[PDB]
Amino acid sequence: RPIQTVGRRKEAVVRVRLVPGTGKFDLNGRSLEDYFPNKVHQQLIKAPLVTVDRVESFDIFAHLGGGGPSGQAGALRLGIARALILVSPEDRPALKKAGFLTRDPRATERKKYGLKKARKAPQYSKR
Amino acid sequence: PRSLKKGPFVDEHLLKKVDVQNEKNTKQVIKTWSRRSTIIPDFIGHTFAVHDGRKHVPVFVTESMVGHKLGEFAPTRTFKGHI
Amino acid sequence: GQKIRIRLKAYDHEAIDASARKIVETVVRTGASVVGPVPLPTEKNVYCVIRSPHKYKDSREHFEMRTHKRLIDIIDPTPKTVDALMRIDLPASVDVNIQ
Amino acid sequence: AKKALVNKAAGKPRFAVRAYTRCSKCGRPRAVYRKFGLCRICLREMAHAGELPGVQKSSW
Amino acid sequence: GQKINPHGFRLGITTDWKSRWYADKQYAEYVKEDVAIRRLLSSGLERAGIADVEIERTRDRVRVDIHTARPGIVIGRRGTEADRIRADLEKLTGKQVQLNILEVKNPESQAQLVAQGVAEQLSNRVAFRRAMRKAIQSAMRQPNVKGIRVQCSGRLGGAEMSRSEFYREGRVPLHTLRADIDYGLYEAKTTFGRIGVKVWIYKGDIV
Amino acid sequence: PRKGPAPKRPLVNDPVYGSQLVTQLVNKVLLKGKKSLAERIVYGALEQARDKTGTDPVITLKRALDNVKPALEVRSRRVGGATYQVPVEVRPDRSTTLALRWLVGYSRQRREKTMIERLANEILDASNGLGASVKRREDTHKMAEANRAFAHYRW
Amino acid sequence: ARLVGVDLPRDKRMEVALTYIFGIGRTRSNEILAATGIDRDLRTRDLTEEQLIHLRDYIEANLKVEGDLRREVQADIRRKIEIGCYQGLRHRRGMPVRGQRTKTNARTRKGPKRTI
RNA sequence: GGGGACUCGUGAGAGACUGCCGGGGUCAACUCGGAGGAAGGUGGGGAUGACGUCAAGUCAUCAUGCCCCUUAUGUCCAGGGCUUCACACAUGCUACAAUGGCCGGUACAAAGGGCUGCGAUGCCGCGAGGUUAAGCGAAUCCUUAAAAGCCGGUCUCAGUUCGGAUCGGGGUCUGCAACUCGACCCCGUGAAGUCGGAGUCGCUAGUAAUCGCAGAUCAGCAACGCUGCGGUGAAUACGUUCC
Ligand SMILES: [Mg+2]
Ligand SMILES: [Mg+2]
Ligand SMILES: [Mg+2]
Ligand SMILES: [Mg+2]
Ligand SMILES: [Mg+2]
Ligand SMILES: [Mg+2]
Ligand SMILES: [Mg+2]
Ligand SMILES: [Mg+2]
Ligand SMILES: [Mg+2]
Ligand SMILES: [Mg+2]
Ligand SMILES: [Mg+2]
Ligand SMILES: [Mg+2]
Ligand SMILES: [Mg+2]
Ligand SMILES: [Mg+2]
Ligand SMILES: [Mg+2]
Ligand SMILES: [Mg+2]
Ligand SMILES: [Mg+2]
Ligand SMILES: [Mg+2]
Ligand SMILES: [Zn+2]
Repeated sequence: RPIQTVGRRKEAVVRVRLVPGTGKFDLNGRSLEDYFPNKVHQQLIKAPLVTVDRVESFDIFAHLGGGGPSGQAGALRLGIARALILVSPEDRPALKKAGFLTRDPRATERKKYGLKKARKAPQYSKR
Repeated sequence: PRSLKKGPFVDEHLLKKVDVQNEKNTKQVIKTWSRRSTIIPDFIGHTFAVHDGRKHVPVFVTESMVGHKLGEFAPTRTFKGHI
Repeated sequence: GQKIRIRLKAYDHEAIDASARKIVETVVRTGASVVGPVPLPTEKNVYCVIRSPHKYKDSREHFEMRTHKRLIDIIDPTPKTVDALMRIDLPASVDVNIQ
Repeated sequence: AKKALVNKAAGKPRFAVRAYTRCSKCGRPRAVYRKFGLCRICLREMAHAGELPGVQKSSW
Repeated sequence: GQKINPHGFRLGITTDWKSRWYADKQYAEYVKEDVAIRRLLSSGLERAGIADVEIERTRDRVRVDIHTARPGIVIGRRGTEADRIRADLEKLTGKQVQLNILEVKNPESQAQLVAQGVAEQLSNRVAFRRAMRKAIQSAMRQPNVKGIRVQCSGRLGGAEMSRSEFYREGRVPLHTLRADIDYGLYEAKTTFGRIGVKVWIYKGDIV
Repeated sequence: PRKGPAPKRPLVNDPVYGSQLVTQLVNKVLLKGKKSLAERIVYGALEQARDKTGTDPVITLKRALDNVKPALEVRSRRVGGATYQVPVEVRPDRSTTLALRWLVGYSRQRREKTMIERLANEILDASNGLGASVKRREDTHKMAEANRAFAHYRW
Repeated sequence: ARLVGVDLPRDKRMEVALTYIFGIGRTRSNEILAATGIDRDLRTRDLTEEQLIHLRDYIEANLKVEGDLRREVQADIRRKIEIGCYQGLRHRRGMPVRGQRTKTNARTRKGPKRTI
């Protein structure tokens, strides 16, 4: 039984599948630079891999659903970081201080009546 | 009538008033209230009296009113100037 | 197999399942087989009305309508329970859509 | 509202797109819902009483 | 005017609905005659003191439940009034209405009756302090009430300035949601206009 | 504000140039949430900052910032019928912020065609002490040296 | 160049240069530059002399360009004024002919403010 | 076919309480930090508006005291007006461009409505649409193709390939009927405007800023308004002298 976990950031929810190997991110089939074409997203994907010191190994491929291209990228970070706990339960405090285990509970604040955004008020005009 | 499928709509109670007089060469005046009607070239020869709210403003369909409605000839708002 | 596919729509939680898991689930002792409750997504209308009867547009209140269509119940066609489920009494709060 | 117009707004009119919808309870011609048949006022008094089912106060 | 209807703030949490059916296509025509029934059980039975009217319906079998303090007044001369309006319920909905008239266990511990008996005493010109102070002490006797608040407003005593004063005993928490707050509004007819009575009873905590 | 000092947000390093100053630079070019267009300008204005110097573009930027970091800015206050500006000493983390908007803020209103080189022609000149961004750090100083008499109003 | 008395400018592509004729916009220009073979990248400073001659008879056999196209517009206004329609009692006064809001806006048919 | 593994749907429960450790504090309240933890001190938003003020607002939701009309201030109609403009204010939307316009490629949503309907698919139309008819009271099926973004070209700083106002011309749709007075489409036109005077407004984090999508009314719509949803995603907070 290989190890699979789940990560979710904004409303994007991902399902990472962990396979040992050579480091080939075949996300939804196609590769990492195919639909994550921004270098700043590509840092935060493999950002937990430089703390476990296996940036080369673990050729993973995952499922990407919901959200948008930074929520989908940010959800994949937690899914890696959860996966490197089940496959090695001895680098817990390496990734605890890195802040990659925390789900970062930040969603969109709802829009309110009278206001025109979550907190934007319309004009005041005292006469 | 704005669409070309269903043809040019003109109210029936004025079509019968113009057809009864066009056959025997008779050009009377016609009191009407149908501003929505369109000019057919069937009644080029005679005049009308279209409503606006006060009183039936007379109009004589001459040669080139056709295509336009009757109600474009009664302005229904007076406005002779702020000063 | 289990060709009877019945639908359950109510207006509240804990009146559609307690009125099915001990009422519309009672087929399993009467010579047939079930699958159990299958929960479906709650549809949720939203109405927003102005509180005042005049002039105060920036003061509203929100009402919803939670239609808990749930519990796909799939039972085995035993010929003594084809019509006996119509003999099963269900309260006013739940509708059933056997057909 | 004006009771000649509450009675006229339920019969059969000429030119059947001319027909409109009033409230059932009161008679407002404006702000009438179609899933309740009520207006925005009468819906609000009846929803707090419990007098029409499924509707309660929402807070998401 | 600032305080929301306490049966609405608690609807589904503590108190329960007072009409039971389901509909999707005919949800509108049911409400259009659900309030045509509630116009028939206000004028014609007001001497009997209706507490509340419950109306449910199970596939063209409509069941009116109705509570009152004097059950024999709704019944009549042994089945001359309980079936008088049953002949009137059915010629308005076209079905087989089973008007199951019920009773009230304490009409001095339930609003819309305490809120109505104060209004009859205002309607026959007793002093409104005396009408309020009976209901406050006629409700704090029972073992389930822990507080009561009665609030009257309008041209009281045949005055000219409309004013609004309340009385209160016990504890009546209008913000707590685990507390059942019965509530009743009734509108007294007087020779100068109207006086509205609002009565809030607190029975305790539910869980 | 009025209760206490607010917490501060951290920053993530840029992958192309490992430096805190680079992502802090891309973050202030950013209008309208279009973040990757703001990194398609700062990268294009550092990569064009080696086509005509040949040196490393981070080292060019650490010194063009050091020619626009102030250390003494001035800050209005009213006493009587005259209001007069009081010079104050600048904390270090505020200094890098004023410096960096003095780069981007004057670069919008130069005379080239595109923003790819307008930011480049200002990182270039400020590394040698030439541009309008360096003009302000002395006018920030010279306005605050010509008012050293009011230096005893630190609030 | 010079297509029909209209003075095509220089150093500008034919996708935009034919638009300066009164009667050719961005769509009719794309079908003048397809029926006569001329591509949508050809600058005007290197136009072949007979290639303009192909360009000046597809227009003068199908389209309507100015000289009489200005005469198409203002004579169609001139008819509405004299028939006595309300829309011709609207060109007499510099007011909007299509039922636009004349309370706060409508400076274009009128002119800028004068504050009397 | 098939699977109970991962999501997701929704039922019942565990969880965060200064509960444990080190400082300060009357052996108080509490406060400043650490451990463990998805989350830390009210975890982040919604619901909830005390006694009362303003003779606040509505007799036009409704209810109602008293006065008033009762061959008319009742009531049924057709047209007309609520949309008129020498001008003032107010809330918005699109803009004045290169962090852009126009073309060809190509990705990632959420929450919602649908039997008086929604219209896949195919055929026709430059286009709005027209026409056939498959599936579906819907986690089925339709609405659906998200737009910014990303990769290429092109215009090269001009009242313009910016801007889309006004006005000619020809059509489509709903409806008895689109003239006063509807929305959408196509063709030509090509207005004012080059970041706005004294003054003033909103926002402390998934926030402002920008980008679309859907709903309620509705035959169709003046839907840029309102109620909601997500996509992308900032800068700063020294401090309480001043307003
Ligand atoms: Mg508003
Ligand atoms: Mg948002
Ligand atoms: Mg205001
Ligand atoms: Mg209508
Ligand atoms: Mg509270
Ligand atoms: Mg007043
Ligand atoms: Mg008033
Ligand atoms: Mg009256
Ligand atoms: Mg009329
Ligand atoms: Mg108006
Ligand atoms: Mg310019
Ligand atoms: Mg344009
Ligand atoms: Mg494109
Ligand atoms: Mg085609
Ligand atoms: Mg590009
Ligand atoms: Mg100008
Ligand atoms: Mg705040
Ligand atoms: Mg609509
Ligand atoms: Zn109503």
